[PDB]
Amino acid sequence: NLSMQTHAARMRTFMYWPSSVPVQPEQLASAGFYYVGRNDDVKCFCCDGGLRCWESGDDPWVEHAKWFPRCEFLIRMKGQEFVDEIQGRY
Ligand SMILES: CC[C@H](NC)C(=O)N[C@H](C(=O)N1C[C@@H]2Cc3ccccc3N2C[C@H]1C(=O)N[C@@H]1CCOc2ccccc21)C1CCCCC1
Ligand SMILES: [Zn+2]
Repeated sequence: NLSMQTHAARMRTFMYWPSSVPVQPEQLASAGFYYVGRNDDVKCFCCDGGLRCWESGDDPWVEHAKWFPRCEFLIRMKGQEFVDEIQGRY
């Protein structure tokens, strides 16, 4: 995942992303995720968190904060406040 530290490199992994998945590469790459080349499995370049089974309306940033709240990339991009709220702390 060192190769995956840039937005451009992440975007390139979605070459063979299945077109039927209802979440788009741009939103995934922007939230830190790259395609691992099987089904709809993606991983974060920073925290190595894996996500799959994307559904219509899923928001990669929200899912990042839901499952991997301590990710430093996530915190730097969205802030600890956003992460806390996703985690149900106000
Ligand atoms: C990504 C949005 C999606 N919306 C439905 C979603 O919530 N996906 C979950 C998801 O992607 N998860 C959830 C699991 C549960 C969990 C508990 C504690 C810490 C992390 C956790 N999750 C991570 C993630 C997941 O299953 N990742 C898998 C397992 C680890 O290995 C890989 C590697 C690549 C891609 C995915 C995963 C999903 C997994 C299977 C179907 C049910 C929910
Ligand atoms: Zn992460």
